[PDB]
Amino acid sequence: NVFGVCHIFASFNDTFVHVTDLSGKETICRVTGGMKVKADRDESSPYAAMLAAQDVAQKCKELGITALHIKLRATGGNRTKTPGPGAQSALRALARSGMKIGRIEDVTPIPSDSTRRKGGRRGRRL
Amino acid sequence: RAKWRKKRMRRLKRKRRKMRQRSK
Amino acid sequence: TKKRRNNGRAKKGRGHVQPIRCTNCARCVPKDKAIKKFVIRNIVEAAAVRDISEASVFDSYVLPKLYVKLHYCVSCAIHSKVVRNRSREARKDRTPPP
Amino acid sequence: IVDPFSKKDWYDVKAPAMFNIRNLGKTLVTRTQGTRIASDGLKGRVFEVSLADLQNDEVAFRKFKLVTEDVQGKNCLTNFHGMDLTRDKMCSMVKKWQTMIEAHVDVKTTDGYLLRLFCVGFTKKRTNQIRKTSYAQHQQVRQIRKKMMEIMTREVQTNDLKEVVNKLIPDSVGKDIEKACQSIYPLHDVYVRKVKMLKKPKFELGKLMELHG
Amino acid sequence: QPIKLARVTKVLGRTGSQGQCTQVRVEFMDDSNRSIIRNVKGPVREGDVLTLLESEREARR
RNA sequence: CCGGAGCGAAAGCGUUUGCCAAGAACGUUUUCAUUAAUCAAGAACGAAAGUCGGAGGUUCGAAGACGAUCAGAUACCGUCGUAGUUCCGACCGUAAACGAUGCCGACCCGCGAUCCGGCGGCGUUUGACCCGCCGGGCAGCGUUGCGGGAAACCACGAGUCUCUGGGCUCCGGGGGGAGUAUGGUUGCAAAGCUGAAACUUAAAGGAAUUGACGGAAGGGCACCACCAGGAGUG
RNA sequence: AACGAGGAAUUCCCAGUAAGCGCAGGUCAUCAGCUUGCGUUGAUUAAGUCCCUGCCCUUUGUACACACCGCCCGUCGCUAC
Ligand SMILES: [Zn+2]
Repeated sequence: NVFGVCHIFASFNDTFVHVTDLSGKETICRVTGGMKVKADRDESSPYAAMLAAQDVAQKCKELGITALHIKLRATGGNRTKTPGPGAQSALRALARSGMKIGRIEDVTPIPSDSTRRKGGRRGRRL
Repeated sequence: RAKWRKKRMRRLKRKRRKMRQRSK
Repeated sequence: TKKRRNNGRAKKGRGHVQPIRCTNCARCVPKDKAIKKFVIRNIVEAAAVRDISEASVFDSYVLPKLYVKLHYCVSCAIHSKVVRNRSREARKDRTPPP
Repeated sequence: IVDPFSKKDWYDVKAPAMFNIRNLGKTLVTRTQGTRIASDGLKGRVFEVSLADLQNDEVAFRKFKLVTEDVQGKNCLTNFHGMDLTRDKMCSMVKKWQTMIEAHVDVKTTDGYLLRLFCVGFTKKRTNQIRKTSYAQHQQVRQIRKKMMEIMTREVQTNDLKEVVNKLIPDSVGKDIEKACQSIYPLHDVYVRKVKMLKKPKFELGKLMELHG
Repeated sequence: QPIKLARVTKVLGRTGSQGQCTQVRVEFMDDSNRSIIRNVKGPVREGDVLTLLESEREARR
């Protein structure tokens, strides 16, 4: 089995699935939900991430990638740490599309102590 | 908001000082 | 009138605590007044853990969990349904809900 | 126009022979086009692999970064670059109602390998303990951090990079600190969490073949 | 992949937004394995037979 | 990790290590021997913003531009960004600087925890944990239906108040006018401290209760709701 | 003549019920494309849910109490002190 590393930037307003080699140096294939939907409002929807990892499996099989290490990633830093809605739809679409998954681990950029986050002391009053 | 009654009062006192300063 | 004996925070014997930021609104909330919520959930959902299990190249691999420490302000901890408005006598129950 | 993957050839990444397996996977890079040789990119890559992918009967939360340093015959050779625990297992060891004493040293081995090893230990609640909180005093915190910084340097200074790696794959350093701190306050999860390599010495291929031999 | 058949063994309760789905656990008949639960739509009682096209997922709610 | 835990007169204070001189509590058959308590006048300190003079300006972000929404947004939302936010010195002395509760002292309930020190007791473990006790410290619960209060609530008393007197300082006298005017005074300025009157007004306000309401939460109900469809309207 | 099972939407109903069919009464000198009844033929689907839209109860908040069709703030404009 040709092991790989799959970087899933599961955040809000967009969902990224980035498949690279074992070192993460060369990008084998990467797509976004906006590449499959007409309106950018449906980017964070799990249906867009469902179509994203689907065609990725073909590009992984065409080049020879069979297994993919899951590297789940949220926005991190000052912003939220919980991954977006595409964290599970893209992960399930990867295994269901005839691939292999192994050694799942999430890498979210959590800071020891960040700077002042966007929005004042009163917070985003939406 | 009682704080803006204090904001407008400090703004009115500051204008009364400029009127009283030009009468020196 | 004073609604809570502790004024809605855990400041006893102190004059000022370090304010932290919320999660869903990014509001400066004191450390003792923050609505702590230690979320520990699996990386893969229970509805999709079986698809990842059969696709695992190993025999028995326990899926890790998402250990997230969330902070909520009073205005958001209620909108997000983390905490509710309890009765006058029910507010004194400091026991965590089961 | 043309698919860039047509000029990409696969290289089998390897590892030091002190582990249980050398085959770590496959990498990819474009072939030599002009002056830019394909070796100009496969000599600086880093592979972050876990211990269960390196060892056969060890834990899976200890990840090891292996930087590439030489390519010999369509295969890419690697060497130690840095250890780091998983994000999830690190957030699980930290618990409430107990003191957390961290420590970090930056000392080099017998060779010019400057290593920065990070160790983290937590105190342990006694079995017959009725008190909820197990809090050691501030001076009791210092004594625990003293032994944590002293053993990280002593065990890494009397050996070269090859031997300390074999002492790094298990928790050999973490188990002795808990026994040392027990004389003052019992600890629970004494663990070396991260190893950072800041500066790299003038590498000799003679010592590389001695490890991989 | 070969098709597998199963008999309804127990009804759990109504699921779905409108309550049209009925969570019902099934059990294979030919080979005694994978006594997994499935989601059924319509009137379901004890003793029915569901021709499961797959045997991989639970699909709770 | 970090807690209704500690420390400090407060504001305030949590990465490592080092340096520097303080502090409570406890220990004491040490020492001094009433040297006190509270304190007009006077002074140190005092979050943040602001101000003057340098460095640095990541992020955030007054102002400001622009993007959206609306009948209209000079806002919330979004991009960007000055001052500012960061550090250095001199100012400013203002906060819901709140425990909205001065300091000292006596007396006046109980229990379980917690913090530091001391004391004596089966044990476990090479101080840790266990059972207590004495002294202060942050607090909590229970009873306040041994009291107090308009009540909410109060043993960090808000108890020992017509059965009124332990000591002392500050301060309030219906709501507005108004922390305004004026004078003095401080300040680079913004402003700080001190502080009126004319005039106007029969209420303002506190606590609690029942209704109503919420764009609050929870639960429940009906083919004038939907699901599943079936008729027909448009 | 338009109307080829009919736009976005929308009404009704789960048993002799919906619907189809026709009758009779009320209105009425003359009249039923209406309505109140009546019998006739006779199903589809469902023996459910807060999903949606309407609804009461409890908790909670209030400066509301001829009660959210509530109350109330400032600028501007008029007059008087
Ligand atoms: Zn907040």
